[PDB]
Amino acid sequence: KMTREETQALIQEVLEVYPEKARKDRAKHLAVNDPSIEQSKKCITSNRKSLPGVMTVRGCAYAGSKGVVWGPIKDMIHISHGPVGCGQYSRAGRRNYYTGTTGVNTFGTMNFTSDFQEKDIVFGGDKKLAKIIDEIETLFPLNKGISVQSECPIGLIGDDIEAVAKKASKEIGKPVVPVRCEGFRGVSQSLGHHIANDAIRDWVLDKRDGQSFESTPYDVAIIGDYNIGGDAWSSRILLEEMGLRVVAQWSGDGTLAEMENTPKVKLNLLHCYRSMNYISRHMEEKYGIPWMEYNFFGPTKIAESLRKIAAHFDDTIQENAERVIAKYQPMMEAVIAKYRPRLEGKKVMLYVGGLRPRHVIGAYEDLGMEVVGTGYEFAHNDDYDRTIKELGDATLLYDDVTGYELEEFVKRLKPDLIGSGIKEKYIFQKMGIPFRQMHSWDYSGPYHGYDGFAIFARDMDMTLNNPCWNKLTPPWKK
Amino acid sequence: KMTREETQALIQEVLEVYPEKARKDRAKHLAVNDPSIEQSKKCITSNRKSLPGVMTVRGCAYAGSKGVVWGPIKDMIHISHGPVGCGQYSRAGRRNYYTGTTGVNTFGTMNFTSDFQEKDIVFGGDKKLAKIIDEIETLFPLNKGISVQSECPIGLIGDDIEAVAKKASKEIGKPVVPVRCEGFRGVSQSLGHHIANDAIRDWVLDKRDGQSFESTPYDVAIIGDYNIGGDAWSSRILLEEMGLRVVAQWSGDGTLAEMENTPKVKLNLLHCYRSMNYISRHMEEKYGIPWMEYNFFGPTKIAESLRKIAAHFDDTIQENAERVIAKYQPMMEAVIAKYRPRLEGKKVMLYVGGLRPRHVIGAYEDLGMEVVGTGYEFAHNDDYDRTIKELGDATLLYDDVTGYELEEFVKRLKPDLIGSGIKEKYIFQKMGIPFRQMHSWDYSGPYHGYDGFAIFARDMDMTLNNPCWNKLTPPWKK
Amino acid sequence: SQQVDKIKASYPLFLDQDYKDMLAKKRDGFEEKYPQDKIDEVFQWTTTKEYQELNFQREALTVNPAKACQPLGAVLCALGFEKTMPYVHGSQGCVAYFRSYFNRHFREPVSCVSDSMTEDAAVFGGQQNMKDGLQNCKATYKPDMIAVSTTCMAEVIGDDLNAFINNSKKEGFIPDEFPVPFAHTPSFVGSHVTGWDNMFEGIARYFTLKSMDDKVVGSNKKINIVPGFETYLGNFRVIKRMLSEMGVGYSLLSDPEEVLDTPADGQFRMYAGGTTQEEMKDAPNALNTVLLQPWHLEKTKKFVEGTWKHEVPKLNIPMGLDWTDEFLMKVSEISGQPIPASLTKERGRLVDMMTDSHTWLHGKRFALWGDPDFVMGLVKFLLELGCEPVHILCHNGNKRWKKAVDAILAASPYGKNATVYIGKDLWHLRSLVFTDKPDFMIGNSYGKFIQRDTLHKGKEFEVPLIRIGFPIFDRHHLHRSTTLGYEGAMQILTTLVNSILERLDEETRGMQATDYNHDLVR
Amino acid sequence: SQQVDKIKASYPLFLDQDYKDMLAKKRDGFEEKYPQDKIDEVFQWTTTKEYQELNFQREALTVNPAKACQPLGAVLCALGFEKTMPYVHGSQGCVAYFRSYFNRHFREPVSCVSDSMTEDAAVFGGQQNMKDGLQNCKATYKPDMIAVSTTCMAEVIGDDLNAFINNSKKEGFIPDEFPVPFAHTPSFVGSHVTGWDNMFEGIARYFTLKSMDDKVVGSNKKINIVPGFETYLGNFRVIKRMLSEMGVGYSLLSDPEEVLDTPADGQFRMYAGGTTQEEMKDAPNALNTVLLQPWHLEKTKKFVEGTWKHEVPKLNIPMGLDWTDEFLMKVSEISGQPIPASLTKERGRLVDMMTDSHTWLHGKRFALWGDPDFVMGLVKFLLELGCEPVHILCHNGNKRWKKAVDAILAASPYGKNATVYIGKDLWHLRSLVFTDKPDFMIGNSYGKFIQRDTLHKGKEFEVPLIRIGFPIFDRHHLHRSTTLGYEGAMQILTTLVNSILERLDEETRGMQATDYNHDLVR
Ligand code: ICS
Ligand code: ICS
Ligand SMILES: [Mg+2]
Ligand SMILES: [Mg+2]
Repeated sequence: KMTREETQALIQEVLEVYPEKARKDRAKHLAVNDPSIEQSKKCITSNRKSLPGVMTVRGCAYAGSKGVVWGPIKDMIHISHGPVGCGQYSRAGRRNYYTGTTGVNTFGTMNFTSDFQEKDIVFGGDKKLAKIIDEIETLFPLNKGISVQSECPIGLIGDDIEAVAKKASKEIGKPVVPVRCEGFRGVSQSLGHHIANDAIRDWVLDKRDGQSFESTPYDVAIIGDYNIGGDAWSSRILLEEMGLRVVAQWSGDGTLAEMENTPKVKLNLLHCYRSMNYISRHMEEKYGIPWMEYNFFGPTKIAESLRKIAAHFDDTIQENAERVIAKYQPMMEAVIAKYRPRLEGKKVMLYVGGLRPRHVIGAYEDLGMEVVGTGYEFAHNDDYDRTIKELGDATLLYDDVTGYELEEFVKRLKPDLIGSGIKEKYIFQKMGIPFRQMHSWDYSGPYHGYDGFAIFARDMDMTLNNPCWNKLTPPWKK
Repeated sequence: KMTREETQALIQEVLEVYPEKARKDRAKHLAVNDPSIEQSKKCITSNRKSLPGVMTVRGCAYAGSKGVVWGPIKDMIHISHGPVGCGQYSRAGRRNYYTGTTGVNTFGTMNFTSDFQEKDIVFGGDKKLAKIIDEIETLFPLNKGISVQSECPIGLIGDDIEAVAKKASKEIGKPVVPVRCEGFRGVSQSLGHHIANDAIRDWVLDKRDGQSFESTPYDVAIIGDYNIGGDAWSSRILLEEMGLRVVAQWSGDGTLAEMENTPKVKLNLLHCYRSMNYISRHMEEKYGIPWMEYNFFGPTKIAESLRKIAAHFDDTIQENAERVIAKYQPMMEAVIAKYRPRLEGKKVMLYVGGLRPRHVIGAYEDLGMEVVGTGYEFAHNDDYDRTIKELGDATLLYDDVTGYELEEFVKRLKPDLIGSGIKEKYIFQKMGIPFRQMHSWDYSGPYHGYDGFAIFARDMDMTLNNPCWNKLTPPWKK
Repeated sequence: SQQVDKIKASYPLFLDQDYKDMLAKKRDGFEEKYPQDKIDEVFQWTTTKEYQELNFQREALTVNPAKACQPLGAVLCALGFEKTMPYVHGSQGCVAYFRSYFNRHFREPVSCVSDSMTEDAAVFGGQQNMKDGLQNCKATYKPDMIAVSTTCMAEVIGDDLNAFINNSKKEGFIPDEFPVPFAHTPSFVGSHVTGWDNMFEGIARYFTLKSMDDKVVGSNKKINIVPGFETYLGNFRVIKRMLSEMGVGYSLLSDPEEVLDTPADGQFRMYAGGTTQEEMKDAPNALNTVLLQPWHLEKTKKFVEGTWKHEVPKLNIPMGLDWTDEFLMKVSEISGQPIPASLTKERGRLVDMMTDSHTWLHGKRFALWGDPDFVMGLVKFLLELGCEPVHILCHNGNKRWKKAVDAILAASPYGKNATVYIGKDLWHLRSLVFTDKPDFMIGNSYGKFIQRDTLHKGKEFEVPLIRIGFPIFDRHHLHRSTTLGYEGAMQILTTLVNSILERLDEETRGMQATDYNHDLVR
Repeated sequence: SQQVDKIKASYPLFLDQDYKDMLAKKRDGFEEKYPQDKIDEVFQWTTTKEYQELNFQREALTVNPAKACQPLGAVLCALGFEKTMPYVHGSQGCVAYFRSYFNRHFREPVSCVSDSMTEDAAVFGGQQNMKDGLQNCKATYKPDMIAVSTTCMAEVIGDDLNAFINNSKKEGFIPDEFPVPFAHTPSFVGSHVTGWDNMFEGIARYFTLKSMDDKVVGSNKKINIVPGFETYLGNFRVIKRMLSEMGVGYSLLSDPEEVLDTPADGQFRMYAGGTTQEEMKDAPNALNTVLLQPWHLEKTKKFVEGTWKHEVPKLNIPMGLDWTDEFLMKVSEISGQPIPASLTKERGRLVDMMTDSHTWLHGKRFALWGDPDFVMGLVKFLLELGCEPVHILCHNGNKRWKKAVDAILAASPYGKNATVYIGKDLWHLRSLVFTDKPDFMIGNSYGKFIQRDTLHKGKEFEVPLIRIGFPIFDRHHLHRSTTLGYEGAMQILTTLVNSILERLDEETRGMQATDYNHDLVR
């Protein structure tokens, strides 16, 4: 319904709002897809600093380290190290599901913090940190280890958390992992991923290098699934139905032991490329473990992913993949017959973090829906490269979109549905546009796997076709 | 504190409101206690028709039959026979507690009704009633029997429920009891008690006359305790601690079997004289079972009652009574020490049905409180006779009090607490006068027995000394 | 026994071991109770489709009804008139019950008199009762009006109220000009709502029938509002508030909101507020009359159309979004007052709430009961929210009403699994929530026993009750709520979604078993 | 696997056998999980007096705090001003969280910008960020005011806001007369409430400090109202309503109730209502300033007393009966307006409710937490109701506040078993509700996890949560409630009594075991 030329005119009009410096910058982060482009020319600029004052959706390196990578590890204690804010706002906001007895052997929904006061700013927090670890050993004796998640002030005051950690780990006989994920570092959640992957590399991953382990030919790890609403469990089950043995999940429902055994696996299965390519690459370098990217959103991609994973093994696993796909076909066809007729032809705009802006397109297309706009908060060029093939022609693209831009694009494109985060949800609802949270799954899910797809389809239909959307206009204003 | 002369002047002032006919009548139902009075002359008129239009607190014969005597029998099904009102208003409004599986082997909180329509008025309801009994047998097969509780229309249309019942009982092999408790009969709940006691006499009580039963010298029945908030259970336990064997409870938590075995007991213990003296006297006539009146409100009366009951048996039971009294004295002393200092010297006015207006005075006196006014909805002269010795000198007395009278008396006497029913509760609260329901126990109790008395004392203190009473006057209107 | 520093009431006192033992002996020794296994087996059977079949074949027995009798409604109607005493000609047992029933719902005094007809009057009739009663009532309680209704005794016997009242006047028991409107309110016809209709039409007739000559429609430039049987204070208040915000001149005909909510300030007020007699006398001069609960105001409607000549608009009860919109638009049309910005914003705030809460509401299955207009408004709003009302019960409903509701259901996809039942009771409903289990019940306190029954089959079968309707006896101050207008829709929405979330928290509170979904954020 | 006509989400999907088996293998094969027995034993130990001892000996660790950081409060304060954009100088991670936290509580958009200071600025400071940020914010979102606060980064490095803003103006990034009030809001001092105080005093200074010459106390005949950090829409509304009813001229200084409740009518409104700049400029001309939450408005108070010369009345938060009475009587005195009939009746209706419900409330034991003013108002009202507040926790409380609460407790018999805790967290509170168990907790959604912990010990130990405070994330639309005035007291009373009755129904729902006390009427 819009030509490339119109989309490009939309971009130019939206940029009129900005001062020159801002405009010049933003012009690099907005694009229209064209697969008839030199695949060596970048389509878009990415992973740059946000402009001041423009209302980015982006978070900080602490979010990507503590909130994303570390926080889900269920049997360790993650200390939010600094003043009280960061840990409180991030307390149980991400549905990285786990099984445990919280406060006793798991700690995921708790907020441990050093709650810095002024004296800690002035005199430093290292002594406080040392005592904290003692207090944790007294009060939470079943913890398998501790992470230290640095907030802005730690770096700025010159605390030496590495020294505290080394001494404390020797004393207590457990990993104490210092993480320099202070929020002034990098531009976004992205650098926190990287810092966190390296903290794992440097302080956890090699602990069992000498040791024997009971291995099998079919041992894999799920890398970069944070089990949002049970996403990883509904993934795991398919991999085990196929005959594989999942030694570890990183880091949804994950444990220290699972991480530590991951160097013994035969294949790393990377779902979220953005967040955990770093450790995947390290593990191929040091241990010779291959890694492959896969996608468990929707039946098309699941089938592709199962067959691809199976072909890395042997004929039996390949046979098994065919059995698993066939078993779930009746279900998938039932889900499509029920919901695809209610969603056929509907247009969607997405805006998410680092993966799902491309990864969920196949699932929408399995319901006859078209993504007419997508973007990322903090993706890199390698993510945009991977997005091109997944996208329709002449699709609008936006990197680190501003509040203003996203609103204007929605007003012009007039999508039937928007998929984004909590800070966006209530804006677009007021505009009368159906909205589904594509981080939190709007307190639903899972969306990964065959079981996930049924819930995804129900939810898109529930919201898109809901009666509430016909009622926004008072009848005496028509 | 008011002189007899002042109280008598209060009565005269209040009566000024009425037309002459009403005045002349009401003047006979208001008195001041004088225990140095006549042996044979009544102090007050009672059990007469209510005046039209004056807002009596009284109910009807259906209330006294279905609501009071029959309703509590847990394993029979009681049909409210007539239009839908009576059964609905009386559904689970009285806390006559029982143990059972309701809908299966017990039926007490359910409303069974013939829900008369106009067709049933015109053509009569006998055919409807016959079908109902069938439908009951189908749907509630564990019922031990059926009662038929007549509402106003049954008598007035000439239905023959006695014929329906006798034929149905033959067929189903269980008692079907027709009760002519239509509300136009008598003047109050009182005649319903009588009709109900006779229906028991005539249709239930003699069924096991021929039969053997395993009896002992210490077998008693509790007659006239309806187990309000467990009142009967906290009574029963003391009787068993004393060495007696309670074969039946009439009719709190009571069953058909218990009633039917009552002719085999050695002693009928009558708590509520008003409601069940009738069947007590029948049982002494026909079976030679003696009956005695007792009182389980407050430690003074309980001790008196236990000793009196024990002296009907043998030295062993009497020794036992002394053991039971001694065992509970430390409790009673603790209750009095805690609560008597908070209630000492406080004045109470009561208005209840047929028993509690005299029976609870002892318990109030055990807490240092004085009843300065009392009265009954539907007592007879024999109840007023029993009240004289229980009352203080120059105490105001009121039979079938009108709304107007009770309000004026309260305004003048200025009691610290009022004990009456749900229709009175919210009137006096608005006047700033602490009020405790003395029918429903204000959803508390039990009040009978030693355990009952501790709850009674807590409740009087809770309400009389509550902070809410200091707050009725806005500070800018003082 | 008791610890005096921690006194136990019936619960949990009777769970003490000594009491348990004593009551186990009572049952075994003396009750001849069926064995537990057999009780279990029969219970099980009451939960089945087979039992449900037998249950729905009942033609004569009613169990656990969901209606009351006419004079209950007559009293409530009468309470809505200034310095009016409700007076029920007939037996006194009735008035004791009516008062108690309302006392327990409103936690307030409820003033009503009987004329205490006895056996003596059962043949000769209650003429003398009426004479002495009217005179006694007037002198004792000093009302300015006595509104007369009847118990079933008086209806059966056939007392002529009109004659008895006129004779009371002729012989000097009460003044000729003292207002004594009346209605026959037979308990064996219709229900409580019918009683309200009959009483209301009686009072309307009393002040307007003989004085029509000088009346001109529209001359006073107001709209009459008849609320019907209404037991939420908020409903009276929200209607007044909305009309005042629009600047619409109105008369609320029967308005008990003051007398059912007097302050506790040291004084008892038998009478407070209420519709004036002047308002009823002048009502034919209104532009028109709006009936808020038309399905129980049919007689009123015929009177208002036939004698007042008002063209009563065809409006549903103003519950939910559409029907509130239509009420306001019609009031706008009749009055000439535009719908103001305040009401427009209030509407959009409701719609905001709907968008915010839709995901939890979508597809939820409800059993529900109540009076016809209430039930259909709740049905309508549930459809607006994307909920499925599976079991819809109106004990006092009729065929014409059921057809109207069936058409509402047929116009929505959310209606596909719904059935409307009339003439069925809560024992019928009990079977439905076993055999075709919904998520929740919406109804009055009587539902608590269905919830208990369902839990006994097992936790996975329990159907929680959400208390909306009348009576509500086991919670405090819910009578202050609202169910009409945008305000009522917001409160209903909130109650529904939070009941859902509360139950989800309960089901996910099991440490290490279900608490994976015990989310902080919903 | 899934039945397509009955699709299961995480709950109860993962309770399916196949998933249970898979997760049992995950745990046993791969997690090296402690044995269940040991988990049980350690759990048990966390419920003990011994564990509580160790717990209260913490000097360095905080677990499950019950406070947030200053700039969160600065943002809320800023949102209460017309066409005002909250601007937080420092790191952008902060603003992402502030927005989300409010989005989740209010289910509304929450507009706030950062200037996105990065490592570049960590040595040199954020001057250029401020210049470009102000310019970008002004052009992109067209606020009439930008209200600047700080993240901890900017505080640590020591950016001079005053100079940076003045330099932004001097060099043409924003116009000279464009309003940019500011405040240092260090997260490592005090809490969110401190941030609100700091921001408010900043804005007050911006519009009044340099223009005091022409001001005369009382000249505009109004009362200023400063609400403080407030997250109930009803609270802003009830204050306005009561003052309007009294005919009192007033200015609510920081009023976000419009922008936190825009209608869903097809248009997104970034800004709505709010206190005007004119109101702030004129505020020194008021008769006086009333502070609704004085325990977090100390800096504001020093400014208002020292520069405006207002004799700020010594008033507690107007929660409960006495303190609402005192607020109204003080406003009456200052304004000369009598307290009207309507408020007098409203008060009496509250008192009525107290008389009606007192028996259920009497002696009930409560643990509770929140901000200082809220907590002490709740304590006060509980004492008015005859309840016992046994565990009183205020993480961000101080010694002066604790002493004031201890005196409130000492003036009532219901205070005898109460202890006030300051600087303690919800892991502390968890121990208290195990060792000295109350009947209920009153607090925010974080309490849900304590309720789960107590249920795991056993049903008889479970302490139910009653959600009053901030944040509330697991229920919908409670942000619309009221906790101030007679209206707020009525809603709190209703919530308390019905929580009690709800829990009693749960405990008495067991067929033939506990349902003897499952009464219809309460
Ligand atoms: S980790 Fe990443 S923003 Fe890959 S920071 Fe973010 S639980 Fe997003 S698009 Mo929230 S790179 Fe995961 C993500 Fe994607 S928290 Fe979740 S939804 S697939
Ligand atoms: S039966 Fe009577 S009115 Fe004796 S009808 Fe009434 S449960 Fe009263 S003073 Mo309600 S003669 Fe029982 C009574 Fe007393 S219902 Fe209860 S409290 S001791
Ligand atoms: Mg009341
Ligand atoms: Mg919203």
